[PDB]
Amino acid sequence: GNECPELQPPVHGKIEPSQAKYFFKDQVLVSCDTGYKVLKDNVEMDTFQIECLKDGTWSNKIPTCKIVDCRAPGELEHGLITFSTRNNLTTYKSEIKYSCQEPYYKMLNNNTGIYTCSAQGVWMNKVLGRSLPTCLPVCGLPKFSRK
Amino acid sequence: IFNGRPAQKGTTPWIAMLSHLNGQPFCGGSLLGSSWIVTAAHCLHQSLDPKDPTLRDSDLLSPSDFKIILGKHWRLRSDENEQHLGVKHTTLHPQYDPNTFENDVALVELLESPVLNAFVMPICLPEGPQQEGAMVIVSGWGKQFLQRFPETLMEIEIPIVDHSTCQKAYAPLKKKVTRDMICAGEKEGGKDACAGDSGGPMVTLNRERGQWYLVGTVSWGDDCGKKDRYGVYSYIHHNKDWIQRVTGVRN
Repeated sequence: GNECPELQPPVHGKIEPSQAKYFFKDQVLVSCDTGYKVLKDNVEMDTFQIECLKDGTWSNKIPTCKIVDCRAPGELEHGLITFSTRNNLTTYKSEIKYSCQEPYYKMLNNNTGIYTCSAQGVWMNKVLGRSLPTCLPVCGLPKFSRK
Repeated sequence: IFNGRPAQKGTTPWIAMLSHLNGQPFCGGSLLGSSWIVTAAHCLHQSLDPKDPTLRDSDLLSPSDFKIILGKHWRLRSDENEQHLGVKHTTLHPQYDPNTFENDVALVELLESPVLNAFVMPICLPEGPQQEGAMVIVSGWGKQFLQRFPETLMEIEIPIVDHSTCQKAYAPLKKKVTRDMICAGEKEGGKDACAGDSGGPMVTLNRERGQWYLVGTVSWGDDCGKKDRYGVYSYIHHNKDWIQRVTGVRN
C-alpha cells in the first residue's frame, strides 16, 4: 500500500531482499560481511529484521556493523606476545606472534608462532589451530665460566 | 668426592641435592627438562635385609619423606639461589636390580617446578655413546679422603675407561659390569666418587655446540680412591629411551 523509502546498507554489510521499492508488510534482514556482526545497543548478532509498516515507515533504523573481536589471546607460559604494530588490535584479520623467553626457553617448530584473529572470533594458527605453542627449556648452557 | 677440587659457583646449575626434610643431604641428582630429577635408583629405597634380597614398594622412600634443593652450592649453608622443592612421584628403572646395581637409575618428578635461571637450568640428555678416554666431570657433596664432608660442592675430572678392562678389573672380585654401566677414573686411583655422591652427575662438554651433556649418574665403586679399581656409573645413553618415555624430555 504505502511505499517505504529506499534503504541504505550499513558499511561492511548488506540488506536483503534487494527490491526497487518496499511496501506494507515487506520484511528485510540486515547482515554484515564476514568478520563483522550487526550491533544493537551493546549486543552483537548475525541478522536484524525490520519491516515496512502500514504508515509507510520502517520498524527500525538500519544498525551498524562491528568488526569481530578475538579479545585476549591465550597466555603462553614462559612466552611473550608481540602484536602487529602499534594499536595492539585484537580484532578480525589482525595478527600476533608468540615467542619464548630467551635464553632459558625455546619454542617448538611445529609452528611459525603467528596466530591470526578469525571471523569466528578465535585466535588461530595455520598448524596448531586454536592450540597454543609450547615453550621448552634450553639445556646445558651455563652462564658462569670455569677456569 | 675423593681428590676433588671445589666447584666454581654457578657452573653446575643442573645439580640437585636429595635431602631429608631435616636438611641432611644423602644423595645427588640432575635436573632434566622442566620438572624432573634423574638420580640413582638406590638413593630412593631403604636398605634391604640380605635374608630377603628383593625390592618391594614397602622399601621405597616416600615423596613426603624427602625434598630436592636446586641452585645449591654450600653443602649445609645457604644461598639466594637455592630453590627447595617437594616430590610428587618417584620411578626406578623397571629392570633395576638392588643386588647387582644394574639399571641403577630413577626419575623423581617434582611437586613444584623450579624457576629456570643462571643458577638453575637442566642438563642435556646425551645424543650418542661415549668415546673411550673422554674427560668427564663428576660432582657431589659426599665424603672425601680422611672422611670429612666439604663446605662446598666438589668435582673431579677423570677419563672414561673402556668397558672391557673395567669388567676384567672387577674380576677378582665377583662383581659384574653390565652394558648399562660406564666406568671412569684412572688405574693409579685417587679421584673418585664416594658415600653421599650417589646419583650425582657425570657430564662432558660438546663442541662446537658449547653444550653440556649428562653421560652418567654415580652408582657404585668398591672402596673410594684405591688403585686398580674404577668408579662405576649408570650409563644414561643406554636407558635414554626409558627416560624419554617417562619424562617426555627433548634437547
